[PDB]
Amino acid sequence: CSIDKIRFGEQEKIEEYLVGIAEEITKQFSANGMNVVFYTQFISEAKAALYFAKYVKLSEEGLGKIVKALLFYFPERLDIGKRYVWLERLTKCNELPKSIISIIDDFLVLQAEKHIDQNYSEVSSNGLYSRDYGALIKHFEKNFISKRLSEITLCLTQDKQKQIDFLFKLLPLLSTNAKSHLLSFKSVENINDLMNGIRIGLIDEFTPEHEELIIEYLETRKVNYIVEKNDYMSTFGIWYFLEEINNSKMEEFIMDDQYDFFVDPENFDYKKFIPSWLKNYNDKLLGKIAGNKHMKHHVIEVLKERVKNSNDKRYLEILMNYFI
Amino acid sequence: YDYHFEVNGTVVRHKNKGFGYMERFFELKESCDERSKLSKKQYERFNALFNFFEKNGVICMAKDAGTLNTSIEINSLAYHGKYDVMKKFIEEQSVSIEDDYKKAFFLACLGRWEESYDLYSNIILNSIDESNGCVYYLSQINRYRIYQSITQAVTQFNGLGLLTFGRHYKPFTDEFLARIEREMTNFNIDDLFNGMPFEFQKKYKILEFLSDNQFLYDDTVKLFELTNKVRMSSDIVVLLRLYDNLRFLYENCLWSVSFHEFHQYIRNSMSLLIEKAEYERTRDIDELGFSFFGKKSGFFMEYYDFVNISRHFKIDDIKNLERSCSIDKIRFGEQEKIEEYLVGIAEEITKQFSANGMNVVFYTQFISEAKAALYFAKYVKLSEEGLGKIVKALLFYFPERDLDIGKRYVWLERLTKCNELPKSIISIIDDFLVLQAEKHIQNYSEVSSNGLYSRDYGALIKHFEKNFISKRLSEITLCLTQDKQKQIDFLFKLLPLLSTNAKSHLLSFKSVENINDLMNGIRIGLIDEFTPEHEELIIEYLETRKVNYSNDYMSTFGIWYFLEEINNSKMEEFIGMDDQYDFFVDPENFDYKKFIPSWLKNYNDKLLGKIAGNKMKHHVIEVLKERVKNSNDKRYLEILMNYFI
Amino acid sequence: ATHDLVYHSKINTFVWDVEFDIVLSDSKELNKCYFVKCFNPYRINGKCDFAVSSIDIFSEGKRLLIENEFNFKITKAVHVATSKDVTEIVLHLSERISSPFPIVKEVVYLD
Repeated sequence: CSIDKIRFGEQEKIEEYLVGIAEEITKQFSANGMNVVFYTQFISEAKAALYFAKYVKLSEEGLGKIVKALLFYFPERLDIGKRYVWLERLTKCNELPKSIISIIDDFLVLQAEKHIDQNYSEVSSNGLYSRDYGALIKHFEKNFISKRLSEITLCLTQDKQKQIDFLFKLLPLLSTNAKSHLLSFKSVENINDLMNGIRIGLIDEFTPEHEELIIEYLETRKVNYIVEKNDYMSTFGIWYFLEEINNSKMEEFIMDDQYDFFVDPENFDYKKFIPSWLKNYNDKLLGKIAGNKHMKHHVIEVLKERVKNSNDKRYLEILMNYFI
Repeated sequence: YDYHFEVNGTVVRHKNKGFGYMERFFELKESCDERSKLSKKQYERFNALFNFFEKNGVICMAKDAGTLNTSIEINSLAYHGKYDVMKKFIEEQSVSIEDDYKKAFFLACLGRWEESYDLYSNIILNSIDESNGCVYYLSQINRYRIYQSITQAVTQFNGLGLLTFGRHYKPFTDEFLARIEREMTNFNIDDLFNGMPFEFQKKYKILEFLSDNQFLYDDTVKLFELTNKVRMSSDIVVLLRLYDNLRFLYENCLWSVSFHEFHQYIRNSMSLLIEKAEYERTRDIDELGFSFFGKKSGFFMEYYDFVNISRHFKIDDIKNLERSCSIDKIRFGEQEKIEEYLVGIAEEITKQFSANGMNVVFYTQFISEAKAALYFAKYVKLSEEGLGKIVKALLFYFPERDLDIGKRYVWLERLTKCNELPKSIISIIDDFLVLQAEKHIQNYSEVSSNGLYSRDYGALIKHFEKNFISKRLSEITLCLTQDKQKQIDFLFKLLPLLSTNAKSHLLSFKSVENINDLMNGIRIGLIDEFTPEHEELIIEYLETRKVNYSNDYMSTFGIWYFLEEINNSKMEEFIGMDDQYDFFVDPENFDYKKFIPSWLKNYNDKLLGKIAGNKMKHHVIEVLKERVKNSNDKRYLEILMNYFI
Repeated sequence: ATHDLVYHSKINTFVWDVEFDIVLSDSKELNKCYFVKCFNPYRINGKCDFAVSSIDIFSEGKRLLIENEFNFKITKAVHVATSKDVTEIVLHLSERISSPFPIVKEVVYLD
């Protein structure tokens, strides 16, 4: 269905209920007392309420309390990615005011402080990490610089690699002096640094050395996994299809079903195409796919079958907006 | 509660705090030397226990589970519906009281409720001692249930019946009804179990539920596990429990198998199972691959599933199941047994109609099962002989009051999808058409519900055989004269089947003069060819409307012109009055601001395809796109996806 | 009286259990008759392609043979439930829709 178009009534009572839920969550996980039996029943209801709260309009103080409870006192066993998904859902109807941005900055500062011991690594099931949080802030305020994080940036040496990587992931939130100091310790070597740079915006245009990095990574993957008898390959195929890269060598690396489907569309076996991929593409990529001629008359058939059989409303919207 | 007996034949320990006797029994069963450390009496008792446990399908413990595959097998003649066999068995003299019990159940299943009640009373009188109290208890229960069913039949046969069924049709006499009411003046079944001897209450505790009004709430509530959307399974558990309930109710000859509660339970269980299977298939296709799973649903359908669906489902329920749980991707299992079951159904229908010994009580039960089975037989591949017998029974001997001509045509068309028409079936349909033609010779007219008549049979024959000629119909129309108008009309409806000489002789009895004659003739008869003079008649009508410048006439000729059934330039002289005519005549210059999308809901497959093939295509696509975006209409989306994409 | 009104959007019709006192064109008068529409998109046809719904007219419970269908004199509408006059609602609903027959009694889906 499309629930967001259903009128919601009695917003203040729902806000009071959610505030009570947040206060109970804070009580049960702050004062060193967690009722082990009651937790099993209560956590499911709390998670469902916080998930469903995206359609309700909330005031400033209630939203602040809910965000604080969700970010800080919610048990980890909700990972970071699920927490980000919940927060993004919350922000849709109740566009981020300044206080919630301050709370998010506090959470990011706490996470950065946690990144000292060289055994602490974020474990996100979906794949969304703390870095995305920063992007969310930059999605609502372009001129925001975290004053507290700059202090951590300045007092950093080359010894602690984890802090360097973590602050590199959140580069745009830092000030000019902070960026200048941080760039003196890190380069664009290898693959993860290149991906973080292109995502953040350091590398506006790809350079040949990054092409060599990509080529050698593909060679290693070929000789290590398939020859010897994952999202990186899909991202590289996406980059090539968007004409961002200008090399024909990668065409010889045909394996990843998505890789085959992208670099070699004419000879790709469309029987291996799955429709779920179509839910992970943005507007420009979908338009470019619609512009192609070797891909239209099979994607359109897959979409027709999905509309006829499935109960999902995204496929029909995709078909009507772009391919027709 | 010392053990849990799972539906797959395994036993686990639940609350046994003492000695594990069942484990020791299984150990004795597996070994042979350990079996022999018992006395003769204990040895024969162990043999009897082993036979009973093997008969009831208890295999081993959970730890020692090996190659666990379960298949059901019901050994009752009443379930398979071998009516003649039970009729013969009733006649033979009984030996014991169990044979009398079985005869009473068979009589009840055959609609002879008075005889069954009398036999149950006789069994009650004879069997009161001393260890067979189970027979006495079951006889009491069955007698009460038959009394209830007789009262309800009386209730829905004094009213909502009589001539509306065909005749007053008093099922039973009034003396029998008075005696029935007197004998059960204040009978109470709730205290029936508590009045039995205490040894019966201690031993046969498990039968107590038979004395309750409802006994299937546990399974109906448990059916909720098939609606979970969270990614042995519940499907197997539910199916095996259903088979267990059916086998227990049918093998012990209990009359509760004919009440509404049991039918509703069966319907809910089967519908939910098929819904879950289809949803799982869709999810797997969505995530895993387009065809990696194979697109074949995992719900294998066997003989018993077909029998249950035929017996316990109405037509509307089967229609809902087809709509929501697409069946063409569900493959059926054993086909020979299903074909034999359908052949038996057809033979029973033939016997019931021909012998004129219609049993009004048995008719209501049997006809629904027959209709459901013949409706559901579309997905089963049938051999030539079985198909011929089924078609004969359906077309000729099926009562008219329950299947009019249109529904019969619908059933027949369904039966031809997976089998196609061989020569014998065409001969049978030709014989049926000849019989109908003879019947039309009068104060007679066909009555149909869906609006389909005898013309459609000839249309289907021509669809499957372009070069078929009905010799008997040709002989019938060769002797025809001008006195009997309805026969000429009927033969007109079957015009293409007749021979050329018969056609020429038939044309003499009707000719067209005015535009009404032309439209009527093409409407019901066949004037497929558009002669120039008929065209001139249409031109005269159009000129009359032009100078004169409200139902539909002009759009028909516009569509005919667009389909190239008429070829002339005069049509361009009649542009301006009816917008649909202008759209169908002049598409390039048509003002699409006057176009309304509802027109697209009145065209068939061929016209829509021809429109899609004409370039007009882009404006129609834009209109359909806007209509789909504004209001989520399924018909518009279906048309746009099927024809314009 | 409006509670039992149903709208069928697959053929753009209305299901309402009413009786029509239609007056056929050229002074022919008909008593309380009604209509029945059937929806069949798979019927085998020849040159009469312009159809997915077949409309039958039932008068006094018997099918009326059609010779020239031009009745446009409306009808004194009678709700057979308790004999209500609903003619104005009928005439409004008819002008609101471009379909030939806007109101029927029963629709049969042969899909």
